[PDB]
Amino acid sequence: MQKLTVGLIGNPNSGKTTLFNQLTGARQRVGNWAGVTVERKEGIFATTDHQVTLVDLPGTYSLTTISSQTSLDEQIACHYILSGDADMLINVVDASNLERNLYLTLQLLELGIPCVVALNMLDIAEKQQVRIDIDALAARLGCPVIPLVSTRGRGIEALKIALDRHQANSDLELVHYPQPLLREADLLAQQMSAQIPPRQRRWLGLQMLEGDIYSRAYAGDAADKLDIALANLSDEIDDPALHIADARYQTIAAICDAVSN
Ligand SMILES: Nc1nc2c(ncn2[C@@H]2O[C@H](COP(=O)(O)OP(=O)(O)O)[C@@H](O)[C@H]2O)c(=O)[nH]1
Repeated sequence: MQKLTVGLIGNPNSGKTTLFNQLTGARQRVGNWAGVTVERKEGIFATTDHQVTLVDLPGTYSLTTISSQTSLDEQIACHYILSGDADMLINVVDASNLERNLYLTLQLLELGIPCVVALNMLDIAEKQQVRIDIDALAARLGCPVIPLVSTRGRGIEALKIALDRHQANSDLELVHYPQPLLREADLLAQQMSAQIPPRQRRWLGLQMLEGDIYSRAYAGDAADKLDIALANLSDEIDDPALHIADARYQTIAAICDAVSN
């Protein structure tokens, strides 16, 4: 029995609290994110091989801020995910709004954090005549995808086995970004703290290029973005932030269509 730290993440209203309580029962403590007002719930449970600490993370639709005035809430889950204190994540997805929920899902697989998706609200999706091919969705995301109805407590056991068994998401060419954006995101990548693993480094350069406000603080060379963007003014010219998003959205668009009836 190894101790294992899992983060619980999701868009707001994906049924994350329900799930938190199904997993931890009465064994949960209420605290706050360090130096701040936002509440940090955390609790515990045991699968066949791990004694897990589950750390609830604030709802967010996206990790990336292109923006100024988002929130403190939405801005903290990035920070935690990137710190490494979590060994794997549970991604709570509202099956009834897949395409919209998968933006966040897809940023996490791009970060590379081991990840199991809790496809929650399978009953709401049926009531809307939405059928989803789970096996197919897992084959496209590269990570387990486990069916849930948190209200009833359906799937909690399979969600746990999944966590016992999953180690590493499948290594996938998920989003096709245009080459110049990549070339700069690696330029930006390769001049950053070596503790930060290579995928995450890359991901952050993409984020920097895209406009992310609070990403500049992990880089150690944002002294250096202004020139990345200029070297691009020729190439995938007008708008890096457009083509960056577009590529993720087409990815998620294609997935959703492969797999929803
Ligand atoms: N019908 C249905 N409702 C759910 C399911 N999961 C959570 N809910 C309900 O969805 C609403 C959102 O729940 P909550 O856990 O607070 O969402 P959170 O903000 O994302 O934590 C609540 O009324 C829950 O009772 C589910 O699988 N099916």
